[PDB]
This record gives sequence, C-alpha cells and structure tokens, in this order.
Amino acid sequence: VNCETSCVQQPPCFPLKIPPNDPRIKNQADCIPFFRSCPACPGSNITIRNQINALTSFVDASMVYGSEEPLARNLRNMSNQLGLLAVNQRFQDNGRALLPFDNLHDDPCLLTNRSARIPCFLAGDTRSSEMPELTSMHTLLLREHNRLATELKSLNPRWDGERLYQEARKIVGAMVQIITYRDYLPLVLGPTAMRKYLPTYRSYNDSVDPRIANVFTNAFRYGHTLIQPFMFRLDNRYQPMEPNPRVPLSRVFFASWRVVLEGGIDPILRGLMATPAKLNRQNQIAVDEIRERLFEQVMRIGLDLPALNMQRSRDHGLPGYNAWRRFCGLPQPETVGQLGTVLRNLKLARKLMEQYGTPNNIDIWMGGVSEPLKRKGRVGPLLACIIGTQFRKLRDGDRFWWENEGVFSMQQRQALAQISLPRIICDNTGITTVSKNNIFMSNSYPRDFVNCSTLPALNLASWRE
Amino acid sequence: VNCETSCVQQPPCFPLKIPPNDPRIKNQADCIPFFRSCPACPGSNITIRNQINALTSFVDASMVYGSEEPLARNLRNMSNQLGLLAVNQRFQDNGRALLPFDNLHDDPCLLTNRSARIPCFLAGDTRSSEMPELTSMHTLLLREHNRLATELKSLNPRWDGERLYQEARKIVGAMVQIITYRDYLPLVLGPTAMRKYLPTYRSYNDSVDPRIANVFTNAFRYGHTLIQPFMFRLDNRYQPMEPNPRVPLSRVFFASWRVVLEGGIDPILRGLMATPAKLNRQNQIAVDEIRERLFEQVMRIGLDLPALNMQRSRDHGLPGYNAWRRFCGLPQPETVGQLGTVLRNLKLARKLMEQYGTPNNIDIWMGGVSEPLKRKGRVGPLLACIIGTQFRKLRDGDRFWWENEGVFSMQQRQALAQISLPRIICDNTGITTVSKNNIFMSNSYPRDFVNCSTLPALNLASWRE
Amino acid sequence: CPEQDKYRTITGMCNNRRSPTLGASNRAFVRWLPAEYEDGFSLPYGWTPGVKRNGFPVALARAVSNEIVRFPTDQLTPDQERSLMFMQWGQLLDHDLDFTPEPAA
Amino acid sequence: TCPEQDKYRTITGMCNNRRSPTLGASNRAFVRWLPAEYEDGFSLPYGWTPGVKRNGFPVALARAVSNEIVRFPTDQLTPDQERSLMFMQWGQLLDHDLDFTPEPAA
Amino acid sequence: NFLEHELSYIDVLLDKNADQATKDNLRSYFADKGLHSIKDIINKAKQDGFDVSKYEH
Amino acid sequence: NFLEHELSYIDVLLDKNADQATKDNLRSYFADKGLHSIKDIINKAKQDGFD
Ligand SMILES: *[C@@H]1O[C@H](CO[C@@H]2O[C@@H](C)[C@@H](O)[C@@H](O)[C@@H]2O)[C@@H](O[C@@H]2O[C@H](CO)[C@@H](O[C@@H]3O[C@H](CO[C@H]4O[C@H](CO)[C@@H](O)[C@H](O)[C@@H]4O)[C@@H](O)[C@H](O[C@H]4O[C@H](CO)[C@@H](O)[C@H](O)[C@@H]4O)[C@@H]3O)[C@H](O)[C@H]2NC(C)=O)[C@H](O)[C@H]1NC(C)=O
Ligand SMILES: *[C@@H]1O[C@H](CO[C@@H]2O[C@@H](C)[C@@H](O)[C@@H](O)[C@@H]2O)[C@@H](O[C@@H]2O[C@H](CO)[C@@H](O[C@@H]3O[C@H](CO[C@H]4O[C@H](CO)[C@@H](O)[C@H](O)[C@@H]4O)[C@@H](O)[C@H](O[C@H]4O[C@H](CO)[C@@H](O)[C@H](O)[C@@H]4O)[C@@H]3O)[C@H](O)[C@H]2NC(C)=O)[C@H](O)[C@H]1NC(C)=O
Ligand SMILES: *[C@@H]1O[C@H](CO)[C@@H](O[C@@H]2O[C@H](CO)[C@@H](O[C@@H]3O[C@H](CO[C@H]4O[C@H](CO)[C@@H](O)[C@H](O)[C@@H]4O)[C@@H](O)[C@H](O)[C@@H]3O)[C@H](O)[C@H]2NC(C)=O)[C@H](O)[C@H]1NC(C)=O
Ligand code: HEC
Ligand code: HEC
Ligand SMILES: *[C@@H]1O[C@H](CO)[C@@H](O[C@@H]2O[C@H](CO)[C@@H](O[C@@H]3O[C@H](CO)[C@@H](O)[C@H](O)[C@@H]3O)[C@H](O)[C@H]2NC(C)=O)[C@H](O)[C@H]1NC(C)=O
Ligand SMILES: *[C@@H]1O[C@H](CO)[C@@H](O[C@@H]2O[C@H](CO)[C@@H](O)[C@H](O)[C@H]2NC(C)=O)[C@H](O)[C@H]1NC(C)=O
Ligand SMILES: *[C@@H]1O[C@H](CO)[C@@H](O)[C@H](O)[C@H]1NC(C)=O
Ligand SMILES: *[C@@H]1O[C@H](CO)[C@@H](O)[C@H](O)[C@H]1NC(C)=O
Ligand SMILES: [Ca+2]
Ligand SMILES: [Ca+2]
Ligand SMILES: [Cl-]
Ligand SMILES: [Cl-]
Repeated sequence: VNCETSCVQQPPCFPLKIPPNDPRIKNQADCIPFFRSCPACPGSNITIRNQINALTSFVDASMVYGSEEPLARNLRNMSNQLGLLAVNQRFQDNGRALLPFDNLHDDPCLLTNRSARIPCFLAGDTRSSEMPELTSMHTLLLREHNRLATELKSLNPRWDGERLYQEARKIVGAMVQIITYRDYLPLVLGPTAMRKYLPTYRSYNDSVDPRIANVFTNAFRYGHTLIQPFMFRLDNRYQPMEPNPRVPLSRVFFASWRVVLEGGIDPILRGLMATPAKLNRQNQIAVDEIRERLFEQVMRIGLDLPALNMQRSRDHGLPGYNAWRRFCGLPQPETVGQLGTVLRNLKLARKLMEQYGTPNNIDIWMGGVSEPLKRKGRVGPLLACIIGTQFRKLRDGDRFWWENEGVFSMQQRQALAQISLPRIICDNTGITTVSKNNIFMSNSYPRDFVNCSTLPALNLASWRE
Repeated sequence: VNCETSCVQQPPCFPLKIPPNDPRIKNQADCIPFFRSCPACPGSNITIRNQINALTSFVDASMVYGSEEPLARNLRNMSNQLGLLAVNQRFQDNGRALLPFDNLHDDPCLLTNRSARIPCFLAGDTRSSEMPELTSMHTLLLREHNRLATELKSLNPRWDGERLYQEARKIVGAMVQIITYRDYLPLVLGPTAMRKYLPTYRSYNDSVDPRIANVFTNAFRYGHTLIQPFMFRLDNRYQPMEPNPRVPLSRVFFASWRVVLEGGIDPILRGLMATPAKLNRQNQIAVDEIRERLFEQVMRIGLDLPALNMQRSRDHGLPGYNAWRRFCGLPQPETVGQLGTVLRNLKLARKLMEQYGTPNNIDIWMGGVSEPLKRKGRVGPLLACIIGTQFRKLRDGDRFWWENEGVFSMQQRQALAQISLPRIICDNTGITTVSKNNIFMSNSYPRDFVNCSTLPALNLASWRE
Repeated sequence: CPEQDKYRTITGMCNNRRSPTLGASNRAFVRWLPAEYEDGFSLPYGWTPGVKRNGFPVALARAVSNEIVRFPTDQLTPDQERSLMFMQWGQLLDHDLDFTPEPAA
Repeated sequence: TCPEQDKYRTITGMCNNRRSPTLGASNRAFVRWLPAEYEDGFSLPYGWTPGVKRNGFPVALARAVSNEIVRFPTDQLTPDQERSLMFMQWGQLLDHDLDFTPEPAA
Repeated sequence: NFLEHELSYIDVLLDKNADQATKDNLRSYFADKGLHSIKDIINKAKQDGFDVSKYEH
Repeated sequence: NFLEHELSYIDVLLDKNADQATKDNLRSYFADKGLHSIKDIINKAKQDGFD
C-alpha cells in the first residue's frame, strides 16, 4: 500500500528500477512508483491472473454518463424532470455550464495550485481532469446532452425526466460512434487497414464478443506519440490568448483551476483545432514532458509514461512483439537484420536488440510504436491489426449500434449522418469559426476553417411523437 | 446441502427434477442428484464462472502416472531401484500383477459386494474402478510399464530407479499417442474430418494452446452412445465364460471384486476384442443401463447418464447447438424444417423442437449425437469439429510429442512406430490369440484374429548406452 | 522453467515455456465460446423457475432423455465395423485428458 | 434475467448480449486474445525476480528502454502537417469510454 | 461521499415554496444513498467537509 | 491416507537383512509424508484402518 513512497518490491507494488547514469534520476536506490493492476480473482493458485475493465467496453458515451448505477444518478440533475446532467453550482464559463466538482479522498487537482482551491471534476470517467484539453471535451459533451434534452422537451412536453435523459443519452452515444468510425479511425489506420479490419457494416452479430482485450489497453496507447509538449490557447480570432498562451504540460496535469479561472474551454478547444499534433517518427517517439515530468506537481517524482506503458504490459503478462505479429498474421523477425527490414530502420532495430536480445521479448507498445506508419495512417501494421480488430468487435457486437435495425428509425438515421464535431462545438460554445471537416485533419488557421453556418445542424424533427 | 440425499436446490447442488410422465421415477418430489462442478474462482462477483481440469491435458498416459507429485510417488514402487509402478500385495491374476488398492473414505466399490471387501483401485486417475473393462486397460498399461522397465534394466544395468521410470513412462506415453492418433481417431472422425482437422504433423508449435476446452468435456461424451448394456467375458477359446458371461452393467459399476475374484483381466480383454460396440443411431441413442440404472448399486437411486450430460453442460454454462455450429462454420437451422435437413431426419427434428423450442437451445451433447455420422466415422460434423480441433492442439502444442525432433532418436522412432495394442496384450497377459491390426475395427472371432507369434515385439536395442 | 530437460513433469508444468501452465493440471479450462448462464456469470439455465432461455422454457434434462434418448434396448444395433475396445479406449483416453472435480458429499 | 424488450442501454452494459449478458459490461475481466506470459506461469511479471530471464535473455528495465529508444531532444519535434491536436484528444476521450484498469489505492 | 452540487438539493428540500413532487423525488434520491431524513442529509454533507453553517437550526 | 501396499515397505524397514541404501530411501519417502520415525509409520497404518 506504500507504493507511491517506498521502493521495496512487495505486493501490490511493482516499482521500476533506475538504470545507471540515468539522465534525470541520479540515485539508483530511488525508483519510479507503480501499483500492479487489480487482479480479477485475488489470491488464486488456480486462475492465470487477469485484470479488470471498470468501464463498459461499448462506444456508448460512458465517459459522460458513467458505467455504474449510483455514479450515473450522481451525474444527473434530480431537481426537476428536464432530464439534464448536473452542472457546477459555483462557477460558469461565460454563462455556459461547467462540470460539477468531485469529492475525493486524496484530491490531486488541489495540489497543482494551492491558492486556487479548485478540486477535480465529476464526470462518468474518473480521469476527466487529467488534462484541461480532456476536461474541455468532457464539458462540451455534457453541454451537448443538455442542449438535446432541452430541444426534445420543446418537441414532446409530456416526456418525463427519464425519457428525456435516455433519448439525449442515446443520441450522444450515436454521435460518439459516428465521429469515431467515420472521422477518427480512418485517420488512425489509413485507408488500406480500414477496408481490411472495418469492412462495411451489415448488421448485429450476437456471436461477436464485444469485450475489450487486454492487449488493447496497451496498444491503444499509441496516442502518447501524438502528444505535444504544451497546451495551446487561442482568443476569439485564433491568436495566442493573453494569460499563458503556451503552458508546459508538466504544469497542466490535474490543473482544473486553469479551466475555471483562466478563460474556460473556448480557448482550449481553439488551440486543439488550430495546432498540429506531434508526428510519430522512429527517432522522435515521445516527448520528455511525459517521459521525465509526468504528474510532477502532484507526486514525489515525475513519472516516465513510455516506461509505465512497458512495465504495465509486463504487469498484465502480455506476450511480446513477435507473438503479437504471429497473432496478426505478420512475419516474425528473428535477427537484427530481419527486424531492420520490418522497421525499415536498421539503426533502431539494433537498439531494440541491444536492449531486448530478441524480437520475441520486445514489449508490445515499444514494438508497436517503433513500426513505420501506414500510408495515410498513424500506426504501423501490428497496431493497425489490434486496434482495428478491437473496434470491429465493438461495432458488430453492439446490439445498440446506431445503424442496427430497431435502434433508430430510418429517418433518425438519415438525420444523425449529418452530425459532426465542429457543429457540436458551434452549438455549445462561444466559438463561431471552426474547422472544415474532417476536423482531425484540418489544423491550419484560417485556411482550414469556416463559419458556424456552412455546417448542417442536427434535425431532431423525426424525434417527435 | 447433502446433494446425494436431499432434493433441495441450494449450493453446491443442482438436482435434476423429474417430469410427470416419467417411465421409472414415479414420485415428482424425488430427483436425480447432482453436484455442480467446482468453480475455478469461488464466490467471485467479477469473473464468469469456469470449471477446473484436474488432469494434464497432454496425451501423456497421466491416467497411469498421476497428474500431481504426491500421487505419482504413491504409484511408484519405492522399495528398490528398478523404476517400477506399485502392484497389489494381497492379490495376483494368475501370477500377473494387479493394480494396488486405494484407501478412500466411503469406498463405493465395497458397496457392490459387501462380503468380498475388495476396495477401489489406486491409479493415476480416480475413475479407474468405474467399469471393470476400464480397470483392465489400466492394469494392462501398468504391466507394460513394468515389463519395459525390466527390459531396460537388462540393456542398461547402470541406470538407477529414476531413469528407468522416466524412460519407461516416456515409452508408454508414446504408445498411447501412437495408438490414439494412428488407430483410434481415424475411426472416430472418418477420413474426411481426419484430413481436415488432423493434417500431417509438421512440428512443435509453441503458439498452439494445448488446454482442454470446456465444451470438449461434454462433446467427448459422444462415446456414451457406444456403450453395450452388458459386460461380456470370454474364455481362452473366445467362448462365453462359465460363471456369468453376460453381466448387466448396473451390476458391474465399481465392481472391482469381479476383476480380483472372478477371473482377472483376460476374460474381459477377450470380450472387448470379440464383441461389437453399439452403433449410435438417431432412433437408438443410449441404452437403459446407463439411462436408468447408472450406479444403481452405490446410490440411493439409479442415475441417467444422458440426462447428467445435459445438466452438466448447463452447469458449465456451455452455449447451445447453434452457437457451436456457428463456431465450426456449419449452417445454423432456425426452423423445424431446416433442422430436419441438417439431421437428415425430420421426425427427430420435430421431437427436439417440441422439447427445446429452438435449435439455439439444444444442449451440445444432444445436438452433437443426434447428427448423422460421417462416412467411416462415428460422429457427425459438429462433434468431429470439436473433437478433431482439440486433438490437433494437444499434438501440435505438445513439446514432448513423440515425433517432435529431439524427443526420441531417429532409430527409437522407427522402433516405436511398430507398437500396437494387440501386441501389448500379448506381452502382458495369457492371451495367445488377439485381434488383427486395427483392434478398434476387428470384432469377430475367429475371422478377425491371429496368433500372438505373428506380431513383431517392440525392439528396445536403440535404448542402450 | 529449466532451460534444459529430458522428461515431462508430472503436473504438465513447463511444457510450454512462454506460458508454463498451459496443459498443466489443476487449472481452469479454456473457453472456445463465452459462457451462457442465466444471470450472466454463475447460475445455470434451469435453476430459477420460470426463467426462459432465449425466449423458450428450459426443458428438463430428464425429459429430453425420456423423449429423445430412450429406445427399446432389445433392438440395439451392433456395429459391424467397431469393437467394444473402441468404446473402451475412448473412456481411457478421456481419463488422460479431463477430470472436472465436484465437491465431496 | 434480461428483459425481452429493450429501448435503451443499461448503464453497466448488462444485457447487450442477451445470450451472454455480461459481455461488454463493467467490472468484468478483460478477454485474452493470447494466453498470459508471467515469470511463474500465473501471476508474477517479468522483471520481478532478479536474475530470471525471459525466453533466454535478461529482462530490460523499462526505464532503460525509455532512455535509449524513446528519449529525443524536445527542440527537434516534428509537427504533423495533416493531423490536428484534436486528433490526439479524441483518442484519449475515446480511450476513456472503452477501458479503465483499476489498481489499488494508497 | 457527498458531492458539492447535492448542496443545492438541500435548499430545494428546505424551500417551503417548492413542488411537492420534486421534493419527494429528491428525498427518494437521497434514500438510495442511505440518507432517510433531512437532518441525516445535513450531517453527511457536514462530515464530508462542506459548509453547513446556514442549516444548524 | 495410508495405502495398503505401503505395508510392504514396513516389512523392508524392519527386515534386518536388507541394505541400508533401500532403508534410507524408504525413510525419506515416508519422511516427505510427515512420518519421521518407524513408530509414526506404524501408528499411521493402524490409524487408517490396517493391522
Ligand atoms: C503456429 O500456430 C498458430 C496457431 O494456429 C492455430 O492453431 C493451430 C493448431 C491450427 O489450427 C492453426 O490453423 C490455427 O490457426 C498459428 O498462428 C495463427 O495464425 C493465424 C494466421 O495468421 C492467425 O490468424 C489471424 O488472426 C488475425 C487477428 O484476428 C484473430 O483473433 C481475433 C480475436 O479473437 C478473431 O476475431 C479473428 O477471427 C482472428 O482469429 C486476423 O486479423 C487474421 O486475418 C487476416 O488474416 C489474413 C491475412 O492478413 C486474411 O484472411 C485477412 O486479411 C484477415 O482479415 C488471421 O485470421 C492466428 O491469430 C494465429 N494464432 C496465434 C495464437 O498466434 C501460427 O501461424 C502457427 N505457425 C506455424 C509455423 O505453424
Ligand atoms: C458472426 O460473427 C462470428 C465471429 O466472427 C469473428 O468476428 C467477427 C468480428 C469477424 O472478424 C469474423 O470474420 C470473425 O470470424 C462468426 O463466427 C465465426 O465464423 C468463423 C467461420 O465460419 C468460425 O471459424 C471456424 O472455426 C472453426 C473452429 O476453429 C476455431 O477455433 C479454434 C479455437 O479457437 C481455433 O483453433 C481455430 O483457429 C478457429 O478460430 C475452424 O475449424 C474453422 O476452420 C476450418 O474450416 C475453414 C472453412 O472450412 C477452413 O478454411 C479452415 O482451414 C479449417 O479447415 C473456422 O475457422 C469462427 O469460429 C466463428 N466464431 C464464432 C464466435 O462463432 C459468424 O460467422 C458471424 N456471422 C455473421 C452472419 O456475420
Ligand atoms: C460376492 O462376491 C463373492 C466372492 O467374494 C461371490 O462368492 C462366490 O460366488 C461363486 C458363485 O456362486 C462361488 O462359486 C461356487 O464355488 C463352489 C465351491 O468353491 C470352493 O473353491 C473356491 C476356489 O476355487 C473357494 O473360493 C470357495 O470358498 C470354496 O473353497 C462350487 O461348488 C460351485 O459350483 C461354484 O463354483 C464362490 O465359491 C463364492 N465364494 C468365493 C469366495 O468366491 C458372490 O457370488 C458375490 N455375490 C454377488 C451377489 O455377486
Ligand atoms: C487506452 C489508454 C490507457 C490505458 C487505460 C486503462 O485501461 O487503464 C492509457 N492511455 Fe494515456 N495519456 C496520459 C496523459 C497525461 C495523456 C495526455 C492527455 C494521455 C493521452 C492519451 C491518448 C492520446 C491516448 C489514446 C490515443 C491514451 N492516452 C490512451 C491510453 C496518461 C496516461 C497514464 C498516466 C496512463 C496509465 C499509465 C500506467 O500507469 O500504466 C495512461 N495514460 C494509460
Ligand atoms: C470426457 C468424459 C466425461 C467428463 C470427464 C470430466 O471432464 O470430468 C464423462 N465421460 Fe463417460 N462413462 C461413464 C461410464 C459408466 C462409462 C462406461 C464405461 C463411460 C464411458 C465413457 C466413454 C466411452 C467415453 C468417451 C468415448 C466417456 N465416458 C467420456 C466421458 C460414466 C460417466 C459419468 C458418471 C460421468 C460424469 C457425469 C456427470 O455427472 O456430469 C462421465 N462418464 C463423464
Ligand atoms: C517392488 O518390486 C519388488 C521386486 O520386483 C516386488 O517384490 C516381489 O513382491 C511379490 C509380492 O509381494 C513377491 O511375489 C510372491 O512371493 C510370495 C512368497 O514370497 C508368494 O506367497 C506369492 O504368491 C507371490 O508369488 C515376490 O517374491 C517379490 N520379489 C522380490 C524380489 O522382492 C515388490 O512387491 C514391489 N513392491 C510394490 C509395492 O510393488
Ligand atoms: C494560482 O492560481 C491563482 C488564482 O487563484 C492565479 O492567480 C491569477 O493571477 C493573476 C496574475 O498574477 C492575479 O492577479 C490573480 O490572483 C489571478 N487573476 C485574477 C484575474 O484574479 C495564479 O497566477 C496561479 N499561479 C500559478 C503558478 O499557477
Ligand atoms: C495458495 O497456496 C499457498 C501456499 O500453500 C496458501 O498459503 C494459500 O492459502 C493458497 N491460496 C488459495 C486461494 O488456496
Ligand atoms: C438543475 O437544473 C436547473 C434548471 O436548469 C438549474 O438551475 C440547476 O442548477 C440544475 N442543478 C444541478 C445540480 O445542476
Ligand atoms: Ca463505454
Ligand atoms: Ca494427460
Ligand atoms: Cl468452451
Ligand atoms: Cl490479450
């Protein structure tokens, strides 16, 4: 239970030992702290240890609504029958809603600025406040829920609170699906992998296991190679916002006070649409704000997120790179030369073999992100297979997939096909110029931007009764 | 609750209730007793209940040697350095060895003939005494292990007890794999499934998972449909044995006294070679002796083995017939008409729907054994796929498979290829006339029989130092 | 697991060197399909009365046996191309592969 | 048991798959696409016991791998000309809809 | 743990000029948390760190 | 529990003419089982129903 401070290796701790001549941590008796993930069957001499998913695997907006029953009621506004989600009672972002505050045992957002006294937020997922960028997306979808629930009350005044909440929840879940599979995933996998692992939806298959796979929780960490070392904020004309325009990320983690007291989400959303993401390259894998200084303000020592990813894969007993290549139907290099051809980079192959001895032992994240990106994608062949394979199961295996017959009417389907993330940002913030679709590709202002008008708004007409 | 005497459905019981029209059990307050299989993770509200395999999955003769270190030492003769398995000290079979006696609390074998006081036998597996025909096979392999260890001692006088035991065990294991894959499975599956699921052995593949699947523990009960309702015993001229040559099975279950005091194993092995199995047919699935009188002598009521099979599959949470058809790539009937086509038997299809309502719900053993048998095999296509798939994993996934390079010398493999089950019967009994090769097909005396002298013995010359 | 070894272990351990329990004894079965329980995770179908399975009542196993498996045993058809030893080798082999333990009375 | 008629998802995911009602639901084990690889076969990770090799080779310290392979000078960061930082944030947001792996509390 | 925005609920329960249906729906909400009276709601907010000074009567 | 064939190992342990190599390996075998002296071995056989 002493994992954060002690360095001794007793359960449940699995600290990361410090090598010699480390660039930062000069004392080798120190360590990087690490709690082993909770086993599914504690203390068993029979079952091979597995870990738990605390969330619903489905793409169901459970980051807004929660995945347990009491939490899901705690996020709801139980003062009236308008079916709303609960909002913050002390603060607002130019009138508009903010997420409510959580009441935690050990609150880490209070440590990031002691005079501000701004605790962490309450959303359907516990990690909402990890980054004000993340917090802003959580806030925007809270607002989108309430906007729909208000609009549906206009159409159907006799609908009570439960009916309203559920219908809003249903639409928001479909919007997270449409955005994800129409706009996001094609840009992760690239067109070739997208045809292969996500062919055209037919219908629901109740023999498709929709569970998250253990390896996926480590493979989808590819995104850490996209993290930029600052938070960017922009004024109404997309120029640097006046307080702090380029904040080092080591000073925004759990910094919920920056949303409340430093202009809200409008400037963060603008910097997200008008700043390029980091490009993963074999000699520039991940930035030192996350490799050297992760959570520096709220812990005795800053963490190494790539290293945590690799220790975690070991905590979960995941197989190594070649076993996942074999699984995926990809060739398994044995020698440095064979790995140099797979990576089309012999210098990096040699470095991996220097460390691991064999491509059988390369950790899945490290081998996965070392691979060369697919044409028009941001992952290599191995990660494409794991990520794509997972999302096909979440689609085919979801009885409530928005395109499955019976979930939505044919007209509501034709309406939902018009939604998009830039539209959602218009309807719920003071932002009035947003990205051309595809939002995840558009990154340069003002070339890739347009006014909140050229974009079709969602038509809720077919929701009347 | 005491599942064997009470009919209350509290854990760990799950008793079979009695239909009102029952042909045997006239009291509906009664039940057939039933203990749920032990769960792998007791009382967990997180994991999905699964069951435990107490045995090693590999085809390694673990029913002779045990699957746990303490048991395997009790089966060895620890009074010298000859590498032998322990034999009965009180009784012999015309000089030949018999299995030792176990020491159980509530010994069922004692209940089958109180005055004989012959307890159950001690072997690698706990069910060795359930049928004296099974016991015979156990005894036969125990005498073979010892015969080999004696022979190896002649070739290698310097070898100690451990080497002699390990070296004979290695041989016996290879004999079981060879008889199983060369002679048994082709006659279960037929040539077409044999090609499809058991293609030619290439080599050890360390990525093949060799575990027993849960459904296999039900599917492989296909063999209950081969059970004849008598135990036949034949003298040295293959004629009915003078005392009781045709004993109902309800009087031989756990009757280890019949092995000891009514002629030993030769008359039983002769009855097994010279009596036909029962043919499974869609209108003749299983005989009343196991369906009505299972363990009648050691139990308050006779059990119903086909009914237990279906209750057990529900206990194990196995999916229904159609889910397994889909798993195997076979068409899935929805209507009685389509089921009639799948079974080539509309009358049978109507009976199943009356019971189950949908093919989705047919328990796997009931579906499996209702299907028509494949050509020159003794299962239908669903069971062939489950059984064949399982035995391919146990072969490709076994690092000690007898043909895997390094396990046996090229010369040793040449010699083992020559072994046969009829030869092991010659070497270890008083039988001088045995079935022609493919003992599993040969079934009629004298047409299918040959003198022992005409068969080549196992040559252990290449086992020398 | 020892890097070198001539003989199987008695428990099956260390056959597979990357995953040394696969095939060893006193381990959970592997699931080729996800399990199907009345409550999702433990209670079998047939346990709670009135609870249907996929839209249909659960048939008593004894009643499936009575109506489908039962036949007049005198009419038994002997298999001209198989011996009883074919049956018996099956049971012995089974007992080399799986035993599912129950609690004791 | 799961209701025959269903307009909306449950919060926990229960009863999406009617034949197997916990699949995809919350507070349930991960599925394994490959069997686990652990030092002792069932619970201890590679890197736990000093001197125990993995598949014939010593276990590399994760932080060591991170220093030798992931480290790079911050001033040479390449900005992706065809992806916005919203591409990054949607991934994290979406990650937090699919999985969270609890670990014990301090 | 009592959440900060549940303090707004306490005011709705103490407002005499409030819909009786909305007050039943809140007392029922708190009852599922194991808080079966207005004073017990007050004491949970108090124990979980919040300013209860305007409700000491 | 105690097995009936383990009674023959007692005959060997008491047999004064057998060799000590054999007696040592049997005392170890019973020792692994918790029966450390010939008195403990006998009493275990009696306890578990033998003579
Ligand atoms: C050693 O044995 C390995 C295991 O082999 C299995 O067991 C033996 C006994 C035989 O029965 C054998 O036929 C079995 O395959 C064997 O590795 C296996 O190799 C296959 C072929 O590459 C792999 O199949 C690929 O799987 C990926 C990922 O999807 C899988 O798992 C998900 C999650 O459960 C399922 O939803 C899927 O249905 C898959 O099962 C697929 O993406 C991939 O399909 C794409 O593959 C090809 C080419 O890319 C095309 O058909 C399409 O583009 C597909 O879209 C394959 O289906 C299998 O995963 C792998 N298993 C393991 C455990 O690694 C290995 O090759 C053997 N080696 C030797 C030398 O014998
Ligand atoms: C509904 O979805 C089902 C699931 O499909 C998987 O997931 C979706 C998301 C897609 O990726 C889909 O492409 C995936 O397959 C789907 O059922 C699946 O159907 C396939 C094909 O019919 C089944 O494969 C067959 O399996 C048997 C059994 O072996 C399997 O399991 C063992 C143990 O895991 C492994 O060792 C094997 O590698 C297999 O994975 C095989 O014997 C069989 O292959 C043999 O037959 C084929 C065809 O004759 C030959 O080419 C081979 O070489 C062999 O001779 C197939 O591999 C799969 O088991 C089944 N899964 C489930 C869960 O039922 C279903 O078809 C979908 N239906 C619709 C309408 O969409
Ligand atoms: C329970 O098991 C008992 C064995 O422990 C069975 O007892 C045996 O049953 C048979 C059949 O009735 C008897 O056979 C008869 O034997 C007599 C004389 O035999 C003498 O010689 C034998 C040795 O050769 C010896 O065992 C006897 O004690 C006698 O010294 C003949 O005259 C008959 O024609 C016929 O062969 C057995 O003798 C009898 N006793 C024994 C010890 O075997 C009993 O049948 C079983 N009960 C049930 C219900 O199955
Ligand atoms: C899927 C995933 C996981 C595993 C979740 C689980 O199953 O428990 C983790 N990440 Fe990563 N991430 C972190 C920070 C500070 C980020 C900046 C906002 C960030 C981004 C990110 C994105 C872009 C992404 C997918 C495209 C992603 N995350 C996926 C993802 C920080 C962390 C930390 C800390 C962890 C846990 C590390 C550990 O101790 O094992 C983490 N992320 C896991
Ligand atoms: C594989 C198997 C199993 C399940 C094993 C496990 O994993 O625990 C069972 N059987 Fe059946 N069997 C029994 C009797 C009296 C037999 C006559 C000799 C018999 C034969 C037989 C054959 C031929 C066979 C394969 C070809 C086979 N068995 C496989 C097999 C009796 C039983 C009993 C009783 C059970 C347990 C029933 C329950 O309570 O669930 C059983 N066998 C299981
Ligand atoms: C361990 O192996 C030894 C040697 O192979 C076994 O020894 C033998 O034991 C049998 C049975 O006790 C003896 O057989 C018989 O002889 C007696 C007279 O002494 C006779 O009354 C019987 O009818 C039978 O013919 C045999 O003589 C004996 N041989 C030796 C060399 O000791 C021993 O039993 C084995 N122990 C176990 C537990 O298997
Ligand atoms: C910590 O939080 C406080 C808010 O309490 C930040 O203070 C703002 O900073 C300005 C300029 O220095 C001050 O005038 C006020 O205290 C705040 N602004 C306004 C408009 O009230 C403070 O800067 C934060 N410090 C750090 C290091 O994060
Ligand atoms: C596992 O084995 C150890 C050592 O024998 C024992 O202390 C522990 O209680 C066992 N665990 C379980 C769950 O039986
Ligand atoms: C509930 O909704 C009302 C009306 O919109 C609002 O004033 C109030 O603050 C909301 N309550 C919470 C806890 O969000
Ligand atoms: Ca979810
Ligand atoms: Ca075995
Ligand atoms: Cl299964
Ligand atoms: Cl996995």
